[PDB]
Amino acid sequence: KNSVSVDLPGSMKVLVSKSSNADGKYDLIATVDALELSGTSDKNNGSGVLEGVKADASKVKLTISDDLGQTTLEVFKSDGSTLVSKKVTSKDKSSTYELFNEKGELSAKYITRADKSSTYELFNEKGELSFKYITRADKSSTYELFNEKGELSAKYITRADKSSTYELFNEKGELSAKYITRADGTRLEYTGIKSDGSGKAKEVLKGYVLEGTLTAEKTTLVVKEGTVTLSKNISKSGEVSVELNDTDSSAATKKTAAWNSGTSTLTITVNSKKTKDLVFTSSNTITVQQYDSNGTSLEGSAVEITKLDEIKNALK
Amino acid sequence: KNSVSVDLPGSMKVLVSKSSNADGKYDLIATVDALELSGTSDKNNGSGVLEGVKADASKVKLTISDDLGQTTLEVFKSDGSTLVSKKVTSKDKSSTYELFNEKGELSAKYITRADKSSTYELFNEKGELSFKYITRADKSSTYELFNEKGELSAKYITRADKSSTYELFNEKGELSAKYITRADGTRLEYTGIKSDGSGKAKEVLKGYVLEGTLTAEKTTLVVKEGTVTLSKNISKSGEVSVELNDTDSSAATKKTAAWNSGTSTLTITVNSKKTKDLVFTSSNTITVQQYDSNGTSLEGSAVEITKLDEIKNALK
Repeated sequence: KNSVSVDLPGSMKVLVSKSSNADGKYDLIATVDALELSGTSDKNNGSGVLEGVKADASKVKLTISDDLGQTTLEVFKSDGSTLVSKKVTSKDKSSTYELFNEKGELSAKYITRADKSSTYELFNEKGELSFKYITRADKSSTYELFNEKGELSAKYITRADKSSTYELFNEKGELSAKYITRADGTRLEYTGIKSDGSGKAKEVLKGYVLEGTLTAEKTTLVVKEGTVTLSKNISKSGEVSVELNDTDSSAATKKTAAWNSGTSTLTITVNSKKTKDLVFTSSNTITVQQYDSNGTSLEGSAVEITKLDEIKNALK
Repeated sequence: KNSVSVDLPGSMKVLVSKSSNADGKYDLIATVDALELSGTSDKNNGSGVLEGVKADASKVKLTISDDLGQTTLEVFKSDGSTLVSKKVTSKDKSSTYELFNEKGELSAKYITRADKSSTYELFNEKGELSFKYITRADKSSTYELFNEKGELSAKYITRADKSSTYELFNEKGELSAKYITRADGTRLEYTGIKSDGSGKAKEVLKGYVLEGTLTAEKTTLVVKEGTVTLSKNISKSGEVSVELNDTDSSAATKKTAAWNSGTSTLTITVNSKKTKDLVFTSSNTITVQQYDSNGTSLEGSAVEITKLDEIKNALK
């Protein structure tokens, strides 16, 4: 009887007999699940086919490749044809796992790649994808809900940075709404999104919200006070730029502004003097600081804005 | 320009003038998104109705009850009657939030209670529930997926201790499969579940698996060695108990056993001597420890079983 043993992909062990049988082949034994499997092989390395029959007549089949590079574990009904499950594991620790219904067709499928990223897919009665979960190397997680046409109904994404994205889709599976919650709890909300990617935009900050529009390229959020319009643009990416336009025609009172991307600061000028800096911080806040009477140096300290009225006051 | 701030349920604030008007009424100002609402009231306490119209002609209405006990915030389309959103909040910290699609019909409903027990519901075009998310006070999360017709097809529960339950339901709404993953990664798997609650059971432990049956009253997992049958029962209510029968008729060799539910221990006897204790531990492991030749005291130390063959050896 007793000889040596061999580790296999998927945390299984096979015992391989010393000495050959009547065909010059080696006996193989492995206990997998609650079942002792047995087989014979050409080789003495632990590769080959082992089989067993469970108490309920299910047929089990473990196939170990010649180089020990992979294992396939199949469970069939009495038939020996219709699958119950199928697990293919690589020496990577990478693996596929398929679960079948009593028709012998795919109910669910789990994949994990070498880099630790994985998919779970749940199929329905119609052999159609109902839900899907995807994990990537960047430690993001995606949850996808499908309608009875296999189009997206909803999608939820969580990221490493602690932010999330929740997407809702219309009857045709086109994106209709998108809600982005930043790590800090501030939000960008897009609604009424059309087939060209245009829509309504809202940014939810601490103490106030900005509203505006979405287009293919950018998000433009707008604050208006009298003749002055302030626009905060947020890139197709995630980049902030800011501009100001004043329809005031009098050179004594007309506001203009310069944007400095490097410092995230809009500097307002009136009548050839700088009047204030608006800083758009990495904390998703806005600060305001006034210049001195020469429009030369900054005066006092920057003040954090806490409501929309204060932005408007700064634009007067 | 001479008001007081009044804090309102749903984390809002309202400004009230303490000076009357051409009706004996007071002025109300509040900001919701980037919209200034206004209204007037009999009362000077911050209660009443505030309204506003957005740039896109959306109608906004804030209703504050007389005792400041409840706020209702409604957003309507330009027609002033089809709902875009509706948020009802009580001072009890409880809230309901309803979101409607471009259509004007209920898309999503979010209910929060005082303890943070909250329910999120997502509806399809047919007015039917597609998905539900329920969090409780105990830190547990439930995810419910519904079919076309809007009845449960899959349910995923996560508890505080990192354990989970995953349930799959058939076309008829009946539970067909159920997978319990314990905090420590051991699993109970129930498959082919019939209309009477009976089915196939598998317990997946560290290093081995046990199989058996599910009936309405219990799960019975069995290991057989020679004439000996060991049965691990897991009751409807989750209580583990253990039994052994030996068909051997000789007093010299027949195993009998006693189960002590207080110590989670099966003591085996042969020929009037205790031979070993099998402990079924809180970590979902089995240990084995032999008695001395008197059957009086345990010898050595308890040994953790790691493979099915070791259970069978203990039964020899």
